[PDB]
Amino acid sequence: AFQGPTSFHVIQTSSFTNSTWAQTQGSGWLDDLQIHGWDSDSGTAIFLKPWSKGNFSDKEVAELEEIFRVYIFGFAREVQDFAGDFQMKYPFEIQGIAGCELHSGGAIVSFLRGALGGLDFLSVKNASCVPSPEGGSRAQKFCALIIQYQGIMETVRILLYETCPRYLLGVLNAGKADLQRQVKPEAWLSSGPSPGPGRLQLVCHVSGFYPKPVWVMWMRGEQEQQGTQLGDILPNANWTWYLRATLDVADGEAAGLSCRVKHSSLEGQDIILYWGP
Amino acid sequence: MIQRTPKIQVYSRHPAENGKSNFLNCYVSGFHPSDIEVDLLKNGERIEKVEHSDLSFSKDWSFYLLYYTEFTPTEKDEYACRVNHVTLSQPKIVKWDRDM
Ligand SMILES: CCCCCCCCCCCCCCCCC(=O)O[C@H](COC(=O)CCCCCCCCCCCCCCC)COP(=O)(O)O[C@@H]1[C@H](O)[C@H](O)[C@@H](O)[C@H](O)[C@H]1O
Ligand SMILES: CCCCCCCCCCCCCCCCCCCCCC
Ligand SMILES: CCCCCCCCCCCC
Repeated sequence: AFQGPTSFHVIQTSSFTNSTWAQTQGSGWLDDLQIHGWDSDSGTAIFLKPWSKGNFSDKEVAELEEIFRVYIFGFAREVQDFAGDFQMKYPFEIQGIAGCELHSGGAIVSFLRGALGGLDFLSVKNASCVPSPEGGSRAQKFCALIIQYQGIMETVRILLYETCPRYLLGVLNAGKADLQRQVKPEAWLSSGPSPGPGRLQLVCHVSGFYPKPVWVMWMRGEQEQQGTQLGDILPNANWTWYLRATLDVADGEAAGLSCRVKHSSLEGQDIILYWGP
Repeated sequence: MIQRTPKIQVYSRHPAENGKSNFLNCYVSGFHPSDIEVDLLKNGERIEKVEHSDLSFSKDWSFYLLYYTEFTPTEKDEYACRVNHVTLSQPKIVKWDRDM
């Protein structure tokens, strides 16, 4: 019953250039909003917002850092160790993402996915290591192998099913002011690159809005134009978004058309901009 | 070992208005592997003070990054974004089009 992000996750990107050269980049997120950075040299987190620690104490934050710090080092080490055994050709990248999310009703589901060479490799369903089809024999061998480690499994379980949920509620609450704010968008029209002699491309820009959900369409009166092509919702570094909505039209059919924008911050007052003769 | 070329999109945070300070953005995404180099150019000269996001990726695991910098648009001054990536035999330049 609230807006803004409803989930948290940390990501990992580990690049292996050769048998003794590997680097790892990580960060913490609330949906698409980054709230944690990770300084590799000093295995310490970088808190991007005043409330990034959620309701956690400095002592527990330091425990988690230490945990990720040794995991990062150990992960690199074991990958280099089993590289040959797992028949791995350098260079290669391993990606990971783990977190949890709050669903309506109060349930919180956790998740964890790993990738090798940009393709699914594994994931964690109901507390177990599930190899991915694109993971081939490697994925099956790794999962089959990793589950034998009592220690790492118990830690993954705790982080995933006890710490993550507790952390989430704490940051969603601590950062409420920013996460649930409403920023009105600003729209403007422009003439895109002509699709051909006699044609024209109508462009509608919507920017600076937050939260992310938004509705933009080209209209003729109250008739939505089906040819309206949405662009990707792009980010502005200030926690707001940018979006284009285009419409390929004939020189004569331009007049009469308009761009309509709906957004939760508008409170029913849609932005309507008309194309002028 | 897949390789995906980066999608490059350039845009200003606000509508272009010569004189008024704005923000130039270069969003590059859908690429893999992650190693990449991005530069925001001004008339072909790589801009100096440019900020960028820490690496991130989508659900399909392809990486994305936002490169930006506060800037003032003039009637002239052509801005663009330059990308180097294992998928490009040579740098790719995507100019900033105010009407796009
Ligand atoms: C700012 C606040 C922070 C917010 C927190 C929110 C958390 C969100 C989700 C996080 C999920 C974390 C996933 C990865 C973490 C793995 C992990 O912590 O285990 C690591 C193992 O180190 C290795 O030697 C590396 C070998 C390489 C092997 C690793 C492979 C990866 C896993 C594979 C997936 C399949 C498994 C499926 C199982 C469900 C570190 O163990 P540690 O030394 O801390 O010992 C621990 C630690 O001290 C702990 O606290 C103790 O409880 C524990 O007993 C001890 O062993
Ligand atoms: C205090 C928090 C700040 C953020 C720190 C982030 C550092 C890294 C976090 C750990 C990443 C979790 C994902 C694990 C899944 C990867 C396993 C894939 C194995 C495949 C091997 C071929
Ligand atoms: C893809 C190949 C990586 C192999 C990972 C094996 C992990 C072994 C457990 C670590 C011992 C403390």
